Amino acid sequence: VLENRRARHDYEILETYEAGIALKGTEVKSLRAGKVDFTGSFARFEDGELYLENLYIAPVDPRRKRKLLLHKHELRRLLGKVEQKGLTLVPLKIYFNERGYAKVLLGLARGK
Ligand SMILES: [K+]
Repeated sequence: VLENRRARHDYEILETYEAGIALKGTEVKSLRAGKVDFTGSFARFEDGELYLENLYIAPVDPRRKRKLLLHKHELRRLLGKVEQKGLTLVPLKIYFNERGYAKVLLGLARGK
């Protein structure tokens, strides 16, 4: 389990959400090795899809924008809360579930 220690220590975390991550190439192997950097990463909607931006996965652009996969119920919870004054949707942790799906726990963060 890869954790964003900075987010937890410097921000107050409000609601959280879980999503899958669409990985490409060797990205999956790098994540298993724990070669990730959360610095400056955030999630934002673009053309009907939620994307995780600026997440670094050590060696394809190591910081390419990656599509997040949301189930309808989670999308419904999120819609309308992403763009709110002073809040940022940030990745809190990345892990793989039993079936091998890469997952990211997102949280609305407010300046602490
Ligand atoms: K800190």
